[PDB]
Amino acid sequence: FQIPATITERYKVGRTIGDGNFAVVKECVERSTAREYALKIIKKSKCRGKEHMIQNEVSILRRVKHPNIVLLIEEMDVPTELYLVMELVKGGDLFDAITSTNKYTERDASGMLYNLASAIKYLHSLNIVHRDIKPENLLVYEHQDGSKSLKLGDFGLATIVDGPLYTVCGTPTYVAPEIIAETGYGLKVDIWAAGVITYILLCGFPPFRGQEVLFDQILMGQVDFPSPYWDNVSDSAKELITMMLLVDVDQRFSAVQVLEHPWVNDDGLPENEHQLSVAGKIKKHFNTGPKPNSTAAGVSVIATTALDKERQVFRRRR
Repeated sequence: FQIPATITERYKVGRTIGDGNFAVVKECVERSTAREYALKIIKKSKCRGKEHMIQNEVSILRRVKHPNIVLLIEEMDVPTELYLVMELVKGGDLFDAITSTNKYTERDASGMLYNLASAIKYLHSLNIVHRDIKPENLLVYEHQDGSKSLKLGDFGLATIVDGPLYTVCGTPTYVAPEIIAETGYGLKVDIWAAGVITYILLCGFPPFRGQEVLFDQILMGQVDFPSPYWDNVSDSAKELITMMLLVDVDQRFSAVQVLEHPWVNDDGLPENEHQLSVAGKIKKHFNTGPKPNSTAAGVSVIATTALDKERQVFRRRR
C-alpha cells in the first residue's frame, strides 16, 4: 500500500491490526492530537461490480453523527483504494460491559439501553435501519470517571427505508418475526433486536433459544420470564421488554417510546442496590470476544464490510 500524502501527513499509520476479505485495518494515530484511530483500507479491485453496497454504507457513515455510534472520522478516496479513518473503540463489546462491571445492577443495564435506544432513535429519524444490532456490534467507550457508553458499529447491513424490506438479513437470535415471515419489515426490527439484548442484559440468556424451533418461538413472540432469574427483576423492566418484543409492529414500541418508558426515562426506577448474577449465564450461552484494550479489540467491527454479509436464516420451506 502506498498511503496517500494527505493521510500520512496528519496520521502516523502503523501495524496492520485486522484483516478481511475486502478490507485491511491498520494503526492510525492522529499526529496533532495523538488520538488513536483505525485506518480501513478497501481495495477497489474487489468491490468492482458491487460499488453500491460499499458506497451506500459509506454515505450513511458520512451522515450519521452521534456519540453512541462508531463514527467515520475521515475518508480519502483514490483510484485504487478507499481509505476510511474509523473510531477504534477498545473497551470490549457488550458482553464485556457486563462481565467487567462489578456491582452490576439494573441501573447499568438501563444505562446501556439508553445509549442503544438513543442511537436507534437517531438512525430512525434519518430513516436508517441497522438490521445487525447485536452484542458483538456494541463496543464499550470508557470515560475518564470510569463510566461507560456503548457505540453501535458495523453498518454493513444498514440501509435507507423507502418502503417494506424483504431480504432475510440478520442473526437468527436477534431477527424480528416479520423478517422471518418475509411479510415486509422496516425500522422497528432494530427495536426487536434491542429488546432481545435488553432481555439478555437482565438474565444473561436469550428469550428465544428454541433451528426451526427458534424461528417458531420468534414468530409467536411469547416472552417467558422464568424463575428464579426474573423474580427480583423489576416489573417495569419486564413490561418494557414485552412492548419491545411485540409481533404486532404497530403495537411494538418505537425508539422514542422506549426512551420515554419509566425504566429508561426515570433514572431512579432501575434497581441499583441488589446486583444481577448474569455473568455465569453469558459464558454458558455466548462467546467471549477480544479482551478489553487488547490489540484485536473493536477491530472486527471495522474489518468487516457490506460484502462480507450473508444470509443466515433459513426456514423449512412451507
